[PDB]
Amino acid sequence: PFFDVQKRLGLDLDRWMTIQSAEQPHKIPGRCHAFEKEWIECAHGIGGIRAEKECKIEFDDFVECLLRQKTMKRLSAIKRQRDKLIKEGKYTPPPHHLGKEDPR
Amino acid sequence: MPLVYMNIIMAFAIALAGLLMYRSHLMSSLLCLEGMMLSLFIMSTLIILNTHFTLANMMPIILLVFAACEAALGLSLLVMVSNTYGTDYVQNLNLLQ
Amino acid sequence: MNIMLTLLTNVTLASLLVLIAFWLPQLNAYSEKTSPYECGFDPMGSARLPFSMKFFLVAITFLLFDLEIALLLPLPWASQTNNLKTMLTMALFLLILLAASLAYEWTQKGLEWA
Amino acid sequence: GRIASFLKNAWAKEPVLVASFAIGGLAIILPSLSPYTNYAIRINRATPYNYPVPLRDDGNMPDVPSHPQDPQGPSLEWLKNL
Amino acid sequence: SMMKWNRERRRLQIEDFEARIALMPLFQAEKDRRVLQMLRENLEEEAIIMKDVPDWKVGESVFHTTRWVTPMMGELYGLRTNEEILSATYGFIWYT
Amino acid sequence: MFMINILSLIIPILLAVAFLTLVERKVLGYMQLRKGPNVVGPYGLLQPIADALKLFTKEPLRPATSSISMFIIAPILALSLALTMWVPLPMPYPLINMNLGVLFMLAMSSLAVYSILWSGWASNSKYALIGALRAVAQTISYEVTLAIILLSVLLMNGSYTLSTLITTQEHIWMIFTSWPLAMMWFISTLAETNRAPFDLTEGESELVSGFNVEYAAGPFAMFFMAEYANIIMMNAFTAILFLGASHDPHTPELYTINFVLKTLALTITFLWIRASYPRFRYDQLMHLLWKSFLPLTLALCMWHISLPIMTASIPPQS
Amino acid sequence: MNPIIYTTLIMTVMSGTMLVMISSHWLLIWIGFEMNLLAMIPVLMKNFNPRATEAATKYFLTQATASMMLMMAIIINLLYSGQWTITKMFNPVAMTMMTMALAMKLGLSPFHFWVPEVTQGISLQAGLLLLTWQKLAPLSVLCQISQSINPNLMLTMAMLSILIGGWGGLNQTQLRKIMAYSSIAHMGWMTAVLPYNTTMTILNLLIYITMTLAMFMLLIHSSATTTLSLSHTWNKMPVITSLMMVTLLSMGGLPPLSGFMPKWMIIQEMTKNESIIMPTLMAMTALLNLYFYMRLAYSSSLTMFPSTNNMKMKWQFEHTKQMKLLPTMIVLSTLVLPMTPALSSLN
Amino acid sequence: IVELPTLEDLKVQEVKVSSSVLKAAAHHYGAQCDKPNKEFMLCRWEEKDPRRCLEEGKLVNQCALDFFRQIKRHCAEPFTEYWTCIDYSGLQLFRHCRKQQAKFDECVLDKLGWVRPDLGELSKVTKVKTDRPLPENPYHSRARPEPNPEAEGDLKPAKHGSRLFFWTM
Amino acid sequence: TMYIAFILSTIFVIGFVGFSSKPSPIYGGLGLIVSGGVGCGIVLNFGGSFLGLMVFLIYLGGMLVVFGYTTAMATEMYPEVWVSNKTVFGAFVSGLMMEFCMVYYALKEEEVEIIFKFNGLGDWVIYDTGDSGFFSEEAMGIAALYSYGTWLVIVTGWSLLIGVVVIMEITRGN
Repeated sequence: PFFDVQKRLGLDLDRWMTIQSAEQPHKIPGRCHAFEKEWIECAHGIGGIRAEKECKIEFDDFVECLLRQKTMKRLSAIKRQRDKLIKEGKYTPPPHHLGKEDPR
Repeated sequence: MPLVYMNIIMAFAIALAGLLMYRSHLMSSLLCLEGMMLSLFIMSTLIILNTHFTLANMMPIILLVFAACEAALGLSLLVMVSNTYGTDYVQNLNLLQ
Repeated sequence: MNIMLTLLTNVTLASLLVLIAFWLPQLNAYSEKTSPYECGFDPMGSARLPFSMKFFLVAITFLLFDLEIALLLPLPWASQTNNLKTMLTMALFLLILLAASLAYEWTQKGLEWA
Repeated sequence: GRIASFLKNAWAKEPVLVASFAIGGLAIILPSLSPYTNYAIRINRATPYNYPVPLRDDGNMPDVPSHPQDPQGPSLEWLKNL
Repeated sequence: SMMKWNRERRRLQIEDFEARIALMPLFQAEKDRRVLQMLRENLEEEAIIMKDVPDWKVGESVFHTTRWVTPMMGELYGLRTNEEILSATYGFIWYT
Repeated sequence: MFMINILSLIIPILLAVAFLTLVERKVLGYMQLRKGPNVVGPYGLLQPIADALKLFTKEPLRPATSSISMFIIAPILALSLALTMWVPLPMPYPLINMNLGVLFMLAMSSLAVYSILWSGWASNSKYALIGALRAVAQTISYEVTLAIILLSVLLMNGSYTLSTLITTQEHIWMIFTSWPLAMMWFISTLAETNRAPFDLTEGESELVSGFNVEYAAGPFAMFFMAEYANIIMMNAFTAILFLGASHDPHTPELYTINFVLKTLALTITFLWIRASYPRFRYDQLMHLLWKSFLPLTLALCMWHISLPIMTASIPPQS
Repeated sequence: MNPIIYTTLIMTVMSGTMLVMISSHWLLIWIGFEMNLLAMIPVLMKNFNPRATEAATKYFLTQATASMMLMMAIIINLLYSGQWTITKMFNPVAMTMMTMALAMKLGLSPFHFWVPEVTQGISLQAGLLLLTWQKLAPLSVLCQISQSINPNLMLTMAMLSILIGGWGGLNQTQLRKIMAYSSIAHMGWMTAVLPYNTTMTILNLLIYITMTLAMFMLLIHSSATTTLSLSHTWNKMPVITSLMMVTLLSMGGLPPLSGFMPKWMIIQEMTKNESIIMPTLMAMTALLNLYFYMRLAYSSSLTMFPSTNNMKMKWQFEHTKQMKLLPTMIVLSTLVLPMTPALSSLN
Repeated sequence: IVELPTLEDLKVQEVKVSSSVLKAAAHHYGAQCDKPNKEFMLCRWEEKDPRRCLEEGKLVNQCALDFFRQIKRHCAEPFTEYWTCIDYSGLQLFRHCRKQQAKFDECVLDKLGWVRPDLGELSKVTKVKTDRPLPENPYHSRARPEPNPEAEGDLKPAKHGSRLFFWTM
Repeated sequence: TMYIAFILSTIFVIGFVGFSSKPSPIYGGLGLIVSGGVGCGIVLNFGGSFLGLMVFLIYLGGMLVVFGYTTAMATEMYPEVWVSNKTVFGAFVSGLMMEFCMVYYALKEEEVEIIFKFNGLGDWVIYDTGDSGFFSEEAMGIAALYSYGTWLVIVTGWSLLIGVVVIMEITRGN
């Protein structure tokens, strides 16, 4: 019985702690504030059920925001690719002594 | 998910299997439970550190509190069971599993 | 790094002192010399059960204060929050309960320590 | 009347505890009285860990200064006088 | 006395906050250009390395989203020397 | 070359605990009218190394009844942490700038006594077990009040970082502000370190050298040594934390020249306590704490929570 | 323990459940159970017996491990969706564990083994309270996570709770253990329909609580325990045995009686879902559940076991300390059948 | 496939003064250089994409360069006398030096002639005019899916009510 | 890189291997000490230093001591070392082979097939820019507990208090 007395009385005593955004001290951003914000703005009158259909893309991008799962599978695929080229390729000289220290 | 998290989760799975293999005097179980508690703590805190989901920086410590709190209770019961025997799980009065 | 390095040098230092402590005098250990001390006369029995309720009856209270001070720690930083009146009650509040808890123990004669 | 009398008693008996209740309660009642408290919170409004992001002009407004230091924003030398 | 000295130190603090707060924006600019720089460079190195792969859209954003992300500081140091990575992440915490 | 800095932190301190022993017998001697060690010196000075050599040379038996692993690992931990607590200590410049190293001082101090628990557990002897147990009682019983009063004196410096604690004492000293907490800190350092009136871990006549008994030569030297590490160290800690000093950055050395005075001035006092009071007994030892120290620590604590708001005197550090 | 403290404990249990029924944030729910536990153990320890102690040991040990698995599964949920609101869970490997943790909290089989034992270890006061008030909170959260439940996993425990709630009920003599198997059996019926339609669950819940209040108030009124001890009561205060008969039949769900209202709404709901076989097996086994209510009725009211002589003096002395709430708890738990439609009040 | 600026187009000669030296005079730097600066950050927090505001991010660099070019020809020896005092402390604390700031701030307030801002001044938010449009949808985002109708009329009594099973009314 | 955080996770897990095996509570107390310091180290690596020092203080500096009291009340003559029984030692080895299989899976560099996928590679990769003013995220993050989160403070206060009451109402009964 999800009594929601805190809502009817408006106490909000619990609600603040919820969600990545929702006002945080010194306005420190969440790491994934944006995808979350979009995804919640997508979510209202649609309510729960249809929401798992239509807002799926937003939640997806939010997922990758959280875990960085796919970008890791990619980046792993590249770094593992590079070993094959390690004898066939010498990569990049600057990493070692380029303008990156001049860069700032 | 990065391998480290998988490792801590596995430490949880061991921290449970140890509780349930469950043997001899039960004080070991309060240990294993507290270990379980610690694994959940660490697994939480790494996350709240991850996404800079700052408010939740408060939770792990609060988690810790109650969890430690119940364990703090647990010893007391052991005392009582220790009080009449010199503890062992092997001795239980109740019937019908 | 920094700290791990000093940890390693300290522990290795101590362990070094241990090894030069044992593998050095180079003399004769033997039985009865190695028997446990008991102010002369032999022990009536190996250490068993120095049971006391008066141990946990307070020691548990230690544990439940230590959890409390764990909540007290955020205070110095919390003091600089933008809205102290929202805070200040709580800053007092827990301490009252801390005291209150103690007070409850104080006079249910649950604090016989020793 | 008589209730004052056993303060002499407790003060004779458990002085430590007496001083404890004394300052312990006084620390709770006192703070509301002090005016400085209103300044005290105010100081922590003044200090900005985060950057003050500029707002776009849109027809006067006009209390927001358009920098340099237009005397339109909050005064802070009141604090300087402290 | 503690009151006097403490307040005064609060004043010099807030002034220090104006100092940093004045420094900030161009650092924002620098970190900006430097990030886009490293991202470009690593992307080119991708164009070289992954080119051998028959099927590999290069530099594709994993997201459907058009919007910029500020890359996780993992891919941004996707090929850098280990020392540079030690400077990258742990470098603060391991610093005294 | 950070390593040679560390080595430069560890050798001088061990030398300091040795000569601390000698000073102990000296002053504690002259309180007794009798002169302390003297004949071997000429001023006794050569003594402690002769002492240590007497120990390490002497055979350190592995007890037949004792489990060996715990029995060896405990001393190691004792010297370990006894030394490790020294690292983040601003003299003036800390070897490490921990953001919150005070709290770390508490961490090390809190793992300290656990070694005592093993020291008496693996020792297997009756005296070992009983003494170790009461030892752990007094210790924890004092760490709670310990950490609370340390908190309350830290609300006003600003933050847990140590170097700032210099900055916050550029004039008046903390002590004039909150001396009663300094008293309780002092005594809590007088018991946590297991010293004079709060004497029980050693037990002495009460329990013939307490937990420490079954340890023979070297490990005994380790517990002894580590004990003095903690004594000088909590003394230094109190010194920086309740007694500020002038500090010109251009001449840091000047400050240290002052600091060792202000801390040594404390350590001697423990010895001058040792010559003065009979020990408490395990009841009263915990009685005065739970009944009497603690409530004041709380009332003072709310008071110190409340000054910065009423005084509008909130310390700077973010 | 003086009443002034006892009442604070019991009120903080009430609070420790109300908190679960209020808060939307998960952490406050786990706090809700957690506070509930600490305040639940001591009340089992009043009077205090060498037996009662290990009773509480059982209860604590299982509730603690349950709460642990629950918090773990919450944390995993957060890891894979970064949320704290109840709502849907977003990772089945986590979701099944939240289902398990709650499965211990209800005492559903095969997690059930602690409940018959624990009941044995405590007085009928603490017993009744354990079998009613403790059944609220975990259900209070299951109703909130009905949306995503993995029905297979739920119906399997939901059935097996009914079989085990049956077979383990035919075997025992002393009543408290039987009340334990009754409740452990009804929970199968509550948690069965939960995936399909929560309002039927809450209806069944209300009937169950009313019922077990009727019984435990009666056992209190007669201080019977072992079946034989119950047998004597027909001569002393015939009415109450003559009323245990009825309330038992309402446990049995013989159709004019109120206790039939649960099953007969449940069968409706599941039947809309097709799923026609499951309620048939379920309803057939509920019979097996009935049978030991009947045998227990035979020990008591329908037939007179021989009285002991010593009873006679006890005839002079009226029972005292009347429990006001009782008569209504009988009547609501029986006669209310032509007031099913009112169930829609629960929407 | 993501759009990126060419490796060159971003390139600009860096400010390369050290951070301590930078800080020694930055307190004036905020006071003088400004319009490009706030234009920049306001431009940044608008659309979040850095590339959009990268050009202003150039303009601020060159502006700061002109600032130091104005510096070096005049105050310098007093200036170096100042930041050398400051760089000596690893806390970079202003309190440690200060007196030199008398030298520096005076030589500037006379020889190049303009005041140091007071401690309570830079923090305040500033009004800033700008010609470029505020972005349509900075998050880009998508459509907001059509909300369920909140349709309503009025409640006529239930057609026979409680229609479940045998109940009539 | 060093993978130092990860190898710390490994020592952590074996800390639970020797701990979850059940060879006298005292040695298990050692197990939680080792796993404790390893724990605070691991969480320290992300820089949530205050928390790692909470556990290194509040937990290990509190708990395992009070367990160093329970064993005084329990003990029994001849407590068993890990080597002192075939099921205990068998259990410890049983943990070691499994966790070692996990490390071998780390050598495989493939995503873990167990339970659910573990993405692999080094820990550093997930980090993002930690940019901030003169304050750590953690500091104000927990400081928020008082001003900005009074409710939790209420229920924790109430809970711990009545927990003390419960300890009373258990021990006094004897």
